[PDB]
Amino acid sequence: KILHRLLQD
Amino acid sequence: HKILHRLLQD
Amino acid sequence: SLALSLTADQMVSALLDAEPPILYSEYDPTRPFSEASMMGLLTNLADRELVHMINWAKRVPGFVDLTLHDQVHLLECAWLEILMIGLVWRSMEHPGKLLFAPNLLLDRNQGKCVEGMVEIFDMLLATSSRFRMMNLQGEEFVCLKSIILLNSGVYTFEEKDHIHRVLDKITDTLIHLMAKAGLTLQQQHQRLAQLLLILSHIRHMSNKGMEHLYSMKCKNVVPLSDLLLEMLDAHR
Amino acid sequence: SLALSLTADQMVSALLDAEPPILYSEYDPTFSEASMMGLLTNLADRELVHMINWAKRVPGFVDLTLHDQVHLLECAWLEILMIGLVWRSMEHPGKLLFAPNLLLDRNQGKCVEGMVEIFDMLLATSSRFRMMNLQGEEFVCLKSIILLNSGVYEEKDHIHRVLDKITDTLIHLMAKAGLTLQQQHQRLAQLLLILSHIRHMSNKGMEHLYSMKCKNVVPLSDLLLEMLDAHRL
Ligand SMILES: Cc1cc(C2=C(c3ccc(O)c(C)c3)[C@H]3[C@@H](S(=O)(=O)Oc4ccccc4)C[C@@H]2[S@@]3=O)ccc1O
Ligand SMILES: Cc1cc(C2=C(c3ccc(O)c(C)c3)[C@H]3[C@@H](S(=O)(=O)Oc4ccccc4)C[C@@H]2[S@@]3=O)ccc1O
Repeated sequence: KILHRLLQD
Repeated sequence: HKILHRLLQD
Repeated sequence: SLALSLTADQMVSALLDAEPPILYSEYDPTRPFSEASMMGLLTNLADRELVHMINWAKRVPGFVDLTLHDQVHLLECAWLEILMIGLVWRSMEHPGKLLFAPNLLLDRNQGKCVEGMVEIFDMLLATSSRFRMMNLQGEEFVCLKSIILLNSGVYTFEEKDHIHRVLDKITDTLIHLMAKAGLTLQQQHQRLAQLLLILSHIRHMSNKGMEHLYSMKCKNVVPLSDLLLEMLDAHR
Repeated sequence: SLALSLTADQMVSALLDAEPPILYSEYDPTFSEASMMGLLTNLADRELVHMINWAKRVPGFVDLTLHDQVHLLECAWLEILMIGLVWRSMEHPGKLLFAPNLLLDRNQGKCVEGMVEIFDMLLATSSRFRMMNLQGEEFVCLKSIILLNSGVYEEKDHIHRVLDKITDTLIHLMAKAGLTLQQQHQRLAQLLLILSHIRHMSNKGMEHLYSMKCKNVVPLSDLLLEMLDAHRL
């Protein structure tokens, strides 16, 4: 999910 | 009127 | 207003004395559960609980001082939250189960009989589990339930100022109970916050529940009392 | 852990520094239901991006699994947007300050169907904050509470330890403002019960926003769609 990606980067 | 309204009196 | 002239101990006594009884459901163990028959059971039960709630609300200090119209609004807003907090309270000592009635104790697998119900069932179980972990006391429970009644509809209205004075007094009462229970000053404010924050999740469960109840209505799953129909319609 | 060693003043300072910036909308004086919804959606989407990086700066949040971080944000995002909105609208009675260049009164909220009821609830909340004289330091504490509390469903304990820390912080702010003990407990209760209404508004708004996503009124962003999808299952 996009949210997942944003939480990482 | 509403049943609630009447119940809050009776 | 006598509500404001009550001592903490007086607040507690009145609230305890106003408590409604635990009702039985018309559970008939001769036939298997269906979605419809379980919703029928819960609906009938909830309807009888509502009648008792109405009379209980009148005994919550300060509530009868409000216009008939504001009493209606508060109950229309909070009724499900109030049914729910009572359910999690009486289910406390029944881990993994919800005691809808002494003759109607259900686990989540039975909750799955009704479409979309188990999600809310699960949230209720978790809240009961939370109250159990916190060792919620009866005196604290009755304070929270009254707070729900007075708070949940206050933001959708003088009358509002009266309500907040009563609410402040219930706060005083909660702290008083905790101090009397021997909690340190720091533990008192922390526990106060913990209990009040749970009201946010109870609101959430009510809102979610209301959606499904409306859905069940518009799908003719089960007949609803005219009282229940009005309470439902109030959230639309 | 770090968040537990923080002092009240440190917590306040950490939260202040973490605050996201106030964004502008791309609105130009030219106002259909689709026009207004587009501006608000575009705005909210950009606010979401800042919120995520703000969440990562909230003490204790990063100590949590990526999975739990996602769950907390999916659950709380609209609540956080809303309390943000009411806070900045505090000094504008009867108006909602979505952005410095997008100040709206309730009659304009009527432009979008079903929006005015939510509009009115947000206004009443802002009015409430104004009457309580909500302070910036109290606001950052409340917003962080929402993030950590709303979806808290080992990991939970850590979350509860931090929440207690933030409660201590709120009480510290009040004792420092000169409030008596009784007044501290009362004000704390008042602020926290407002979170119940903020939850209520988020749930009602989420309901409408999904009604729009299926109606194709306006193209919600991918991120927004995923945030909205999380409240359906
Ligand atoms: C009787 C009673 C039932 C319930 C619950 C449900 C329920 C059922 C029927 C009904 O008429 C009413 C008013 C409530 C269901 C849910 S509800 O309130 O959210 O209603 C739902 C019904 C079907 C699906 C989802 C929710 C909570 C518990 S059980 O899981 C909660 C408290 C309570 O006192
Ligand atoms: C940008 C922004 C908007 C809003 C509001 C609305 C809104 C609008 C579009 C949108 O994409 C999102 C995410 C929210 C509307 C409502 S909402 O969140 O409930 O969404 C609704 C949209 C249409 C009707 C009803 C609600 C609160 C305020 S304005 O009244 C709240 C906070 C915020 O930061």
